[PDB]
Amino acid sequence: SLFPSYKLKIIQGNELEPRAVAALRPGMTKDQVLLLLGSPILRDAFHTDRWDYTFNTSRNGIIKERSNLTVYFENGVLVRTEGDALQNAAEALRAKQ
Amino acid sequence: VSLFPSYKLKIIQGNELEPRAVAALRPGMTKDQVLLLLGSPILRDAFHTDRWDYTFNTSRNGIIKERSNLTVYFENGVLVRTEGDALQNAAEALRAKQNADKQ
Amino acid sequence: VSLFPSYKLKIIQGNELEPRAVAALRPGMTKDQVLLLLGSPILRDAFHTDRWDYTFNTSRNGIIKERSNLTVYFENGVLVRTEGDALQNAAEALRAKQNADKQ
Amino acid sequence: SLFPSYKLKIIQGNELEPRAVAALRPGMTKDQVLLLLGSPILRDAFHTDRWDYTFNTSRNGIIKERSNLTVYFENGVLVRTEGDALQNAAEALRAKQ
Ligand SMILES: [Zn+2]
Ligand SMILES: [Zn+2]
Repeated sequence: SLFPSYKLKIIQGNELEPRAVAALRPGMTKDQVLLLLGSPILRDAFHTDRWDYTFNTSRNGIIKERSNLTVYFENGVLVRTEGDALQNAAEALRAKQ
Repeated sequence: VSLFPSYKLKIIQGNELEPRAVAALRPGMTKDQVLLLLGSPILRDAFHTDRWDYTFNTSRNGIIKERSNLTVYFENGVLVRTEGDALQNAAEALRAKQNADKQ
Repeated sequence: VSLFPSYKLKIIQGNELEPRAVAALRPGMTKDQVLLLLGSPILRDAFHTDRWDYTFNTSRNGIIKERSNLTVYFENGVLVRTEGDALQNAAEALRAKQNADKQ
Repeated sequence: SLFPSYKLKIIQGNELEPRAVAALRPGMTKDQVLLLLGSPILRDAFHTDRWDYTFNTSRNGIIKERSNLTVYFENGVLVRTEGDALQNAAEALRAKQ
């Protein structure tokens, strides 16, 4: 064969919950974000005030995108968020309407 | 740059524990090598992240019986360390398959 | 969430102009639909970018004869506008194929 | 067939030039970045001081990653850079050594 052939496994899990992501607001305590999103995987020193999440995004039975989310804290409350998951959840809810 | 005009790709979507794959991990493996062996973890950019985390399922009769976690660490682009109970659960499943060959 | 346990994927790597594909663009197409028709543009995250830019090549006898640019715009997740000389170059190639059928 | 089958085209072009990306330094004029990287595609008002680039990253004949680069300017000189391409070029040169 002139063209190669490979087998790739895409890990399933942590499907994006748009309502949970679109629920984050500045001023929420760390405990609030835990109740909304669950604990992140990393919990070292550098990630005490920076929590990383990664979600799977599926459409029509296919995993299409890994959507990342970062939550920043100061004095135990949420100060800002960034990542693809924010837009991913916003447009997912707007498409559901 | 030289590129294949086309290639074929079979995708598996799941998180079932693959004992033989986990048991084949070796120090010095590249990130490309680990990806083809264990699968693409739930990371936006695995190529440029030095720690990957997996959560595997062990199911029998269609029921998840236990969950196994695996963490792989990379330094200078090669594998150097592993953590998580997926390592021991994989070794126990391989040895259980051996004991069953001997009845 | 319901997922296919596995699916097959044939990948084409190139930037050759595909006249029929360009000529099949319609208003209202989703981003998933445009991706399967024209290809995945050189964008990190096309799903969440509202403008995509393509640069196509027209080659004959293995020599790039001209380059065609295409820009697609999305609003509310569907296609609404196109720019670039790939549109006219694709229409001219399709009509040239027709004229050749008539000798 | 129980499993679907799809055809996907991955667009070739704009291959990452690690030396060019690793050459960017604060204080370079816009003209310098043009000579190093060429012009970006977007050139509207919002992108007068923010230039976006995207590159293909290939290994062993396969396109593996689309690597993005953003260059920020103030008073016509480069102030900072961000994107995957920076790490992508750094580790590509370190692996070439
Ligand atoms: Zn990367
Ligand atoms: Zn996205």
